[PDB]
Amino acid sequence: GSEFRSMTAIEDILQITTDPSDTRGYSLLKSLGVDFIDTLLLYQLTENEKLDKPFEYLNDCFRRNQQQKRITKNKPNAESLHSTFQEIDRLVIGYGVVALQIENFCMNGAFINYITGIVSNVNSYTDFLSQIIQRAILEGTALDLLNAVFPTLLEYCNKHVSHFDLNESVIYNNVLTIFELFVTFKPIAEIFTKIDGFFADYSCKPQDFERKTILGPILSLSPIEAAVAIRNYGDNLLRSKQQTAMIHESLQAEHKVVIDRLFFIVDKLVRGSLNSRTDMISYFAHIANKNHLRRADHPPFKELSSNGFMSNITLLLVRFSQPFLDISYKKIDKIDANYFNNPSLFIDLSGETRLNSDFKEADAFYDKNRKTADSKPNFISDCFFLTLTYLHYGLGGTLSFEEKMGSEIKALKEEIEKVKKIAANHDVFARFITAQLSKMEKALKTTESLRFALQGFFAHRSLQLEVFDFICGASTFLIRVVDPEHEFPFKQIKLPLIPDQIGVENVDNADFLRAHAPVPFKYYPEFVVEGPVNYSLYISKYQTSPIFRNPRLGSFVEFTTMVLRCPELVSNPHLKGKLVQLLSVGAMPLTDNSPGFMMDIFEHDELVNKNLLYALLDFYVIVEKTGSSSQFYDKFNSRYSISIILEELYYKIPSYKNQLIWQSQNNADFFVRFVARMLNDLTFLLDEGLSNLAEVHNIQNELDEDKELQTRLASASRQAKSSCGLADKSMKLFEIYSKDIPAAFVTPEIVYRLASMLNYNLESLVGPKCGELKVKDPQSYSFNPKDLLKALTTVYINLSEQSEFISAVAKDERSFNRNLFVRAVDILGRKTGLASPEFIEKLLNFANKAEEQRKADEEEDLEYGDVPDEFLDPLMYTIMKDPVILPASKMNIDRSTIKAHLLSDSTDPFNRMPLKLEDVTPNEELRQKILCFKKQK
Repeated sequence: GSEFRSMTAIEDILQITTDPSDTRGYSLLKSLGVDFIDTLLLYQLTENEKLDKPFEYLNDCFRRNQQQKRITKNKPNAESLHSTFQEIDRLVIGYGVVALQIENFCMNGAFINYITGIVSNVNSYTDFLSQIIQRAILEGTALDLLNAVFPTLLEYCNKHVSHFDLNESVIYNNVLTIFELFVTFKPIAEIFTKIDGFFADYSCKPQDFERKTILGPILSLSPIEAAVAIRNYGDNLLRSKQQTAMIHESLQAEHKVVIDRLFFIVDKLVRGSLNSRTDMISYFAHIANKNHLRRADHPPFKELSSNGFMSNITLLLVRFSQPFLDISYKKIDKIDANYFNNPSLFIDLSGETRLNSDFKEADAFYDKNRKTADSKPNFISDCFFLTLTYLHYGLGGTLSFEEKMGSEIKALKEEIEKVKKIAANHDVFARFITAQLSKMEKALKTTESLRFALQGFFAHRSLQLEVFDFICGASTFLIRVVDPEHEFPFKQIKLPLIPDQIGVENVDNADFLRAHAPVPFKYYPEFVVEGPVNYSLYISKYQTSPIFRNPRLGSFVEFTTMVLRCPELVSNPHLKGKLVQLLSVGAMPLTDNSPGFMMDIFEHDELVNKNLLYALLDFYVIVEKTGSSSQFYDKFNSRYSISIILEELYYKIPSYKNQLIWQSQNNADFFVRFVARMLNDLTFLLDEGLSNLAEVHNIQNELDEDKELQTRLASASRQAKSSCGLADKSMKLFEIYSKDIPAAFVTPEIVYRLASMLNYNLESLVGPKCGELKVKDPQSYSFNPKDLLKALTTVYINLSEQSEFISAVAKDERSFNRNLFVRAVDILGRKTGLASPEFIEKLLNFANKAEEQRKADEEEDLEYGDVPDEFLDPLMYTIMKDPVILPASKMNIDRSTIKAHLLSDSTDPFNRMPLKLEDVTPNEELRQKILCFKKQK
């Protein structure tokens, strides 16, 4: 009849009949109408041993029932078919839910098998699952649905695949699909973080975070995973830049999609509920808290999370932050500056060096804040600071890992070549050496493959741009934390924060500065500044650096300049050393000889151009008083950098050239402090650069204990290139500067020392000291003797019409001899870079005027020079009667003279230090000779 059309439709949907003779492969059951289909089902699922895939079945049913409809509605007869089509949907989905809720309610297979099927062809369980989910939430039970499909998805990703990575294109892509599908339902999102095993096992090792944790496997999908790296590049490491660049574009494309989907998933979880996003922060916090050694010198790699894993989480956190740090800076208040005021609840700051303070101080500062709430985890700002801690330990850890690769590869190739030369006679030894060699080759492949993979990741513009932008945004935020009246970047900031030390000549400001450092900023963890700098100096080597002409550079260049301007902000000089090195990268002229990419900001950025020059000159001096256990060559590398910036700022930006000159006239004490250090260093630089250079030969010599004999030669040549380098760059500054302000270089405290330094180096450059040196390839160590001799002589010439200077050069007994200038011309007449002969002529004029004056004094003495100089008063020039030793300068002077000087001045005539005619210790011993002389003769 028609109550038949029902029993018939139930047959073709559930594929099961009752007549032992059916013309179709329907299951026969053995042991009503539509109240009988619940019974039919419970059987197919708990009795029929022929059903190995209960779930794949329930889905095919649901799948056919939904087709019976797509054709039953296109007919006039379609009514009693609704009474049934409905009870199907009620029990197919209703059971589909028990399948994924009760471990083994089915006859064949368990959770693992069903979700394995789902993962295989996911687009076919999409509708059914969707319905199973809705069912779950409406009926209450949903956590149970999750505790069945996700811990399982984890076991599947770990044990039922060979490797869950970017190579299993279908499997990972489908596993993400079931994450999205499942998490786009908000009632799930607000509960997701409760799933068994969503957190680390409190005994779980950091390498397993991305393995035994729910979000583990998918957060790791990335192209900088060894497996992917060798599959894609280890394939042919000899391919061309074109083909290489090809696979890079490809992998980049794939990664952009995976982090976009990765974000999508965690964003839904963050929006789920305060309890969820808080849990998301805890999860990420714990991962970071236990991966600090990722940033160690020799990281225990197999005991730490993967670079892919940590790098992705960084890109993610950089996105949850993008909103607060957009160029309008309107939301910049949601980030609590006092974040570090109370003990932390997530990021573990124990053992974290702070900007300008220490443990006792930070711990104590916690107490001065007892009366405020401890647990007030503002998400917005936990996210921000977690991003910074990840920028350091995650991205920072990854970037350092690749920077060291070239040097690793060199060493490996050398090692295998050594091993390759061994001749193993005995079969067991021959088999041994081959294994040794084999393992080394495998290591090499892994590294070269990884190097390409990693290179394609930092060269992935789109992604790196999100990172630097975060940095620039974070910069602006930190400036506001320093700014007394926290209002930057709305209301500008006034530097210096505390008046500059006119009296900077005191006991290590170290303690004074720390005491006057900004109340909140001083307690901030150091990584907040190291992270941005390390990354920035790093990606700067990339053709696609995000930093290049990025419209937000100013925000960073400002923060940098501020730190370099107020010594109390960050105490670590090694750190500020990096900052000054970055600035030098943005000063270097493009090969188009056009201004560095940072030159424009240097010139027009209000904050920058007002404090840059001063900061550089003050820091040039401040690094001297430092170093920390052979962190000795930092002060010189920091100066090499400052020099570069100084040389360029002077050539290309009148604005700065003016400030220099100004500084020298309106603040000579400060400008002299600077040139004085540049002067001192120049007395020995060329000397040791020359000595380290002699060694980089005494070592290449014994090369017809090597291991350390070679690390010694590599330390020697580095100190050479570093010394000859600063030498050349410092002479250029004396040349350049003397041309416009010769007066500044003839002040009493600089002139005599300046003359002696010049004659001394001139002696080196013109004689055997440089003339016998036989270095491999000069240029490699920044050693251009002839170019340096030119900057030297040009300096003489820029000062030659300064009486005091020519006088000094003439009186320098130690190393002045006109002949030196002679052969200086003669050997400047070798390579043609001598702006001569008008130069070679200007030089000889000086060389003679000096010789003139020299003889004038040698005779002036011989004739009217009886009374030995030590018996003469320094200010009255008469013979001394009551010799007395000043104590502040050890200068001898007549009782009468100081006594008479004192009447209107209680300072020492020479070195301006207070005193009283009492502190003046008489000098009898002297007045002794002053008699047997004043009498004898």
